[PDB]
Amino acid sequence: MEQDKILAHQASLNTKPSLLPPPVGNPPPVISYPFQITLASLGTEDAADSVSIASNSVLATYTALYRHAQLKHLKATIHPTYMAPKYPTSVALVWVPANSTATSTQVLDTYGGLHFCIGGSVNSVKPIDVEANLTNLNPIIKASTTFTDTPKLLYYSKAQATAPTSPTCYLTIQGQIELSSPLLQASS
Amino acid sequence: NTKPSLLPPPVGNPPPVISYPFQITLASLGTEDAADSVSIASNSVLATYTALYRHAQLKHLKATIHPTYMAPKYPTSVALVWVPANSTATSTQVLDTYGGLHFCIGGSVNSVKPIDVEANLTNLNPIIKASTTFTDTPKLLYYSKAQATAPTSPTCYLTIQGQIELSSPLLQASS
Amino acid sequence: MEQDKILAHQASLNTKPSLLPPPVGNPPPVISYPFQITLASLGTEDAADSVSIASNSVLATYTALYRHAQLKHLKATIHPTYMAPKYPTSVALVWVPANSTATSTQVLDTYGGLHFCIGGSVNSVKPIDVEANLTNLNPIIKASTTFTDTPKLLYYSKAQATAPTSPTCYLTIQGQIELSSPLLQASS
Amino acid sequence: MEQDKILAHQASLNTKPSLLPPPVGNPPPVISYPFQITLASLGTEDAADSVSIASNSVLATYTALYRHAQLKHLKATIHPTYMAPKYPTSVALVWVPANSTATSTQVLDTYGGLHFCIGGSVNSVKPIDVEANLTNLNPIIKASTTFTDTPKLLYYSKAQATAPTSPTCYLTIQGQIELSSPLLQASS
Amino acid sequence: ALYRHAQLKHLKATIHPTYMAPKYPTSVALVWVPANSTATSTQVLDTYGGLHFCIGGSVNSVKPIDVEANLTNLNPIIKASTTFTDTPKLLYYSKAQATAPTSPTCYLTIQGQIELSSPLLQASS
RNA sequence: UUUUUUU
RNA sequence: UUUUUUU
RNA sequence: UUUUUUU
RNA sequence: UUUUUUU
Repeated sequence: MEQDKILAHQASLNTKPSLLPPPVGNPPPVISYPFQITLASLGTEDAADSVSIASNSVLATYTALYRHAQLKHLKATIHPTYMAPKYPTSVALVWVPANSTATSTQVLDTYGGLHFCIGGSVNSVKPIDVEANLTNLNPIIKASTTFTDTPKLLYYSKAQATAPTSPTCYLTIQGQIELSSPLLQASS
Repeated sequence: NTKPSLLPPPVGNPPPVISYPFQITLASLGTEDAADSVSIASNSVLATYTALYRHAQLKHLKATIHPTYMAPKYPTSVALVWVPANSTATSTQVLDTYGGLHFCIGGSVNSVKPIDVEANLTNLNPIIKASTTFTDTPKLLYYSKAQATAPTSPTCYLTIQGQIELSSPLLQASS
Repeated sequence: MEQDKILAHQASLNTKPSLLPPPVGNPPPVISYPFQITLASLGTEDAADSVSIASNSVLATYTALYRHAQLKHLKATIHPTYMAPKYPTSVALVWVPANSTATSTQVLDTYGGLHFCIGGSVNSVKPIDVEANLTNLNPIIKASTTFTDTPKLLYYSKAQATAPTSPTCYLTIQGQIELSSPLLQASS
Repeated sequence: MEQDKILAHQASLNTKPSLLPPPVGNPPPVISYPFQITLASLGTEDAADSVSIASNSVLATYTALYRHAQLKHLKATIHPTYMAPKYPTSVALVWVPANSTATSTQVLDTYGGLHFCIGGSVNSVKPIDVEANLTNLNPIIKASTTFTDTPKLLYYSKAQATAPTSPTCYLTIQGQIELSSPLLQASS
Repeated sequence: ALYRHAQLKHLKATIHPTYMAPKYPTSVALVWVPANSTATSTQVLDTYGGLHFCIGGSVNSVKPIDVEANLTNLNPIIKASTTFTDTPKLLYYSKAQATAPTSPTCYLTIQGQIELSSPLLQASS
């Protein structure tokens, strides 16, 4: 009962993959820094964008001094303004890993995508919070290694045809970022 | 300082894992000389299966040479070796690489049985998709020399087969 | 007693980040190899460059054979020549992580940056060393992935208006690199 | 801390899916019947086909008298003939569930696909068996219910340009089928 | 600016010579004193720890000259809930050649490490 | 096969 | 609210 | 909501 | 071989 296959063996050796060795040399001191950044003023014209938290100019002014930066908490917030009652505005948003191929115009076609109606007399003008789940999305936005699954926020907003001249709401992100390992930069 | 980067602790239950099988024909050999290098992690076919997930790891992986009805009359040489993708060895240096194999397919007795060459996934990085990009994933180098007066049909086929473990859905749109 | 905010929940699922599986078997042996590489001949004309240690052609001839390379010690040295005393040369240098945005003209605005006067009369003594602090720079220049903060050397040099035809000094780097896990290469 | 969603409930009732109730009325007698069917005579011209075991005319002459038919064992066999030594022939085949979209020309692009070289002086003219895995493929080719994953055999064969006039090999399938539950048919 | 508490861990002044120092020797004198000291730049040598150097001229091109600040004689806390009177103050005096160069003969810098804590709310604009 | 990796 | 301070 | 399924 | 009989 012979088999119809010949097995050829490629000689092996002891060679393995590797990353970063352990700290055991005094785990570096970590500081936590708070932030609130206004990403957009909506309601005067349609708008749509994708914000990669790890590439954000403003947040980068804090992480530029360190080699490691990890989000402790993160959320987006929509704050209705004095123009929301008379000019209802649509705002849709969803949080996805940065390597997702989803675009701002496909929020409702993405699992978890939300769409809100801001303003409208009968409506409520209470602000809305949408937390980013840092157990699904990778919170390490800066490290020795480059990660591809950090938080990316997608948002779309539709304004009234006959729009106001002042925004109906502000979209901001807020959280705290753990910083460590000074990265030598110039002071000039 | 000295704080490069590791991961935060797995919160709860680890995500479910599924295995998807595959077999791909890389080349039809014996009608003309051939030589190529195939980086598994960059393969178009595999990419369609991993596109929906965040983590993809090879479970088993091997190359197989399948002699055809033209091998008996047209002996063909096939050489191949598995190396990490960052190796700079080229397809024409298989026998100058530790573990490189060169086979004679057809013409002589017993030379028409198919041949398997497993990739050692403890010597090559099996993770082809994760939170970061790796540089040492499997790369197959192959070289083939055909008879001067070659046939019009291939003397053998080179395929690779295995299974990929997929996990952690990557949010995408339905559109 | 009533809060002024609305919480919206983005539907979640079990999806986590990931890297390398646990290390299986015996770890491979490590060896340290000493080296000294000449990076530049200075003094015949103004010069300024930035050298990324991880992508240096010469050092790569040592790391080409392995998968993991880690610096144990690393320093830069300025060796003066017999032409330095007649043609004093300014040489300034600093070590920074590769992802630092500092430039050769900002050495003195960067921690650890030094500006020297080579020759002129003096500064012919036991060549000047400028050690790299491996706790502020990632010493691993080769592994399963590429790192962003490996050593980068910045240097700036000003030569005399009426310059010599032979260099007034040489800039080299010296150190020891730990190598492990052979990488299959051809022996041709 | 109010939520931004209203939950509406659709009234339910006790309604469930269902199939076939248990036997408890005397499990029907089962008989096992053997078969060997020649599917093709290869080597005189290229050939390619897909054979759905549940639709096979010949096997159906046995199952036509019953309501339930289940394969106990099943395999394909290639038997080289007196013309194989001088006329090497290629035969490729693979077993897949009937609902697979794979076609006869894609055997080697399907997990498990095999390709053999039959004949050739230096070769062997020993017959070859390729068992169908009845734990992966659904063995019930006939029942009260129609199943979509029963065994389907795909095969491709390439013959010599200057071919023989008699086949170089025969492809057959053989096994045993468990039959039960007489299905009333006419005897005329 | 981003924090409420700042304390110096190490602090020093350094004089880095340039290629012009050897042809144009420069006198440089410096001393560290608490901010509430009444000493002036012309009294460096009459103050404890004050040093007067000759930069270039031929020599003094070696590994830049450091002058460490003693944090037990100077208050290292430069930022807290209140303002302090004795934080570090650096005094320096320099005499150049009568016929001076058009490029500097040396640079004076300060280097150190500062301990920061208690974030201070600032705008991110 | 140009077999000494998986402790 | 743009909620992770009061051990 | 036009809530009486998940024993 | 087209191997599932000899409990």
